[PDB]
Amino acid sequence: PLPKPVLDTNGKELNPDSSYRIISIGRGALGGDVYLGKSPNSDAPCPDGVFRYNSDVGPSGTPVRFIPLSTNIFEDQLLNIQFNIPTVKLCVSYTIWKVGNLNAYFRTMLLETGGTIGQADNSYFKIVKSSKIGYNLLSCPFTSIICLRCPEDQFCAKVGVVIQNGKRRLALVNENPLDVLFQEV
Amino acid sequence: PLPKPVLDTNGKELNPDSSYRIISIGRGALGGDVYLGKSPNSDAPCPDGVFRYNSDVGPSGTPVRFIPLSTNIFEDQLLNIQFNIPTVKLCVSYTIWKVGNLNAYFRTMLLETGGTIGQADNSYFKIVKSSKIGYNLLSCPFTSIICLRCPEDQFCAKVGVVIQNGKRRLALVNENPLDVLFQEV
Repeated sequence: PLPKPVLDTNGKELNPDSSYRIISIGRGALGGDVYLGKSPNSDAPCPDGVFRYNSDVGPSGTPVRFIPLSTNIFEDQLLNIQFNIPTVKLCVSYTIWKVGNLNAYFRTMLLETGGTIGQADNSYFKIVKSSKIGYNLLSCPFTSIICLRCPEDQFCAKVGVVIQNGKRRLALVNENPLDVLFQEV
Repeated sequence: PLPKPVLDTNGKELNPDSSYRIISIGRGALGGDVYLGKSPNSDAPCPDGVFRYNSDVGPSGTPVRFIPLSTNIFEDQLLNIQFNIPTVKLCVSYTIWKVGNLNAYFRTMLLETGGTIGQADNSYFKIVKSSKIGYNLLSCPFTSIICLRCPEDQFCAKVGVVIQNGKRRLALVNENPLDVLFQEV
């Protein structure tokens, strides 16, 4: 059993030195790239929400970069995700992806920025092959806590979308994971 | 396979109509009952921390009551826990047990009050037989989220103690679960 690499839209394995737009399998109105947006009800001084657009006919996504434990980006392995964009002095800390506190209204955790690299908190994700088409993102929060009899004592969950203030907000879901591709820039 | 009931210190199955002190297997200085205390750094207007005393030679614990989905309190089944004590008008809401947000310093979630009954949030626990002596409490937060390939798609973890401001604070742990007994009142 050897670790499978993750590929971009062009077949080339994923570079930790490269940046990628996270684009959806879905087309037109069922499409829209992942981007960094302002959560309607956040008190953060920076944009701290991970959203996707409502249609793929408009702005492109905010590019990201992946940070493996390793030197290689493989499927089903813990990694960090980080928006790769210039930022005001104030907001330089709000680019690393993480999963937030339990949101009672949505009954799940939402994806936000303000995470940290290489630490056993809420900032670890995985890339895996989707059951339908393409790739899924997984969130594995609480790597510091033993999940009893779970795969490698580890709580993991699929990443999807909820609608928050009429925008597509990425969040942990049970069904309809966001099927995505990675388009190098 | 039939569901096993949980017993008090006297053998009698646990009543939802009764109250119990949660007492430790450990004796003297390795002992101390669970109680409702004030978290040093909480902004709650009420006491909202689940602690245990430093020694069993002192005050007794704060009594609790258990609220099964069922009508019966069995091992390995989701239930709510609630301190059974009179309260000021202001604090009547802070008696139901729940697990808090991820605490970065302790790298785990701490046990607090302010939970809710019969809802798929952070307020569900389990009673199970300890691996060493007696019973363990389990926290199963996020019952609304599918834990991938986990026992019944469910993240659960053992309840132990961290030391916070020199007090024993109950919290999710990996080793040394708090071994407890239930002493009816």
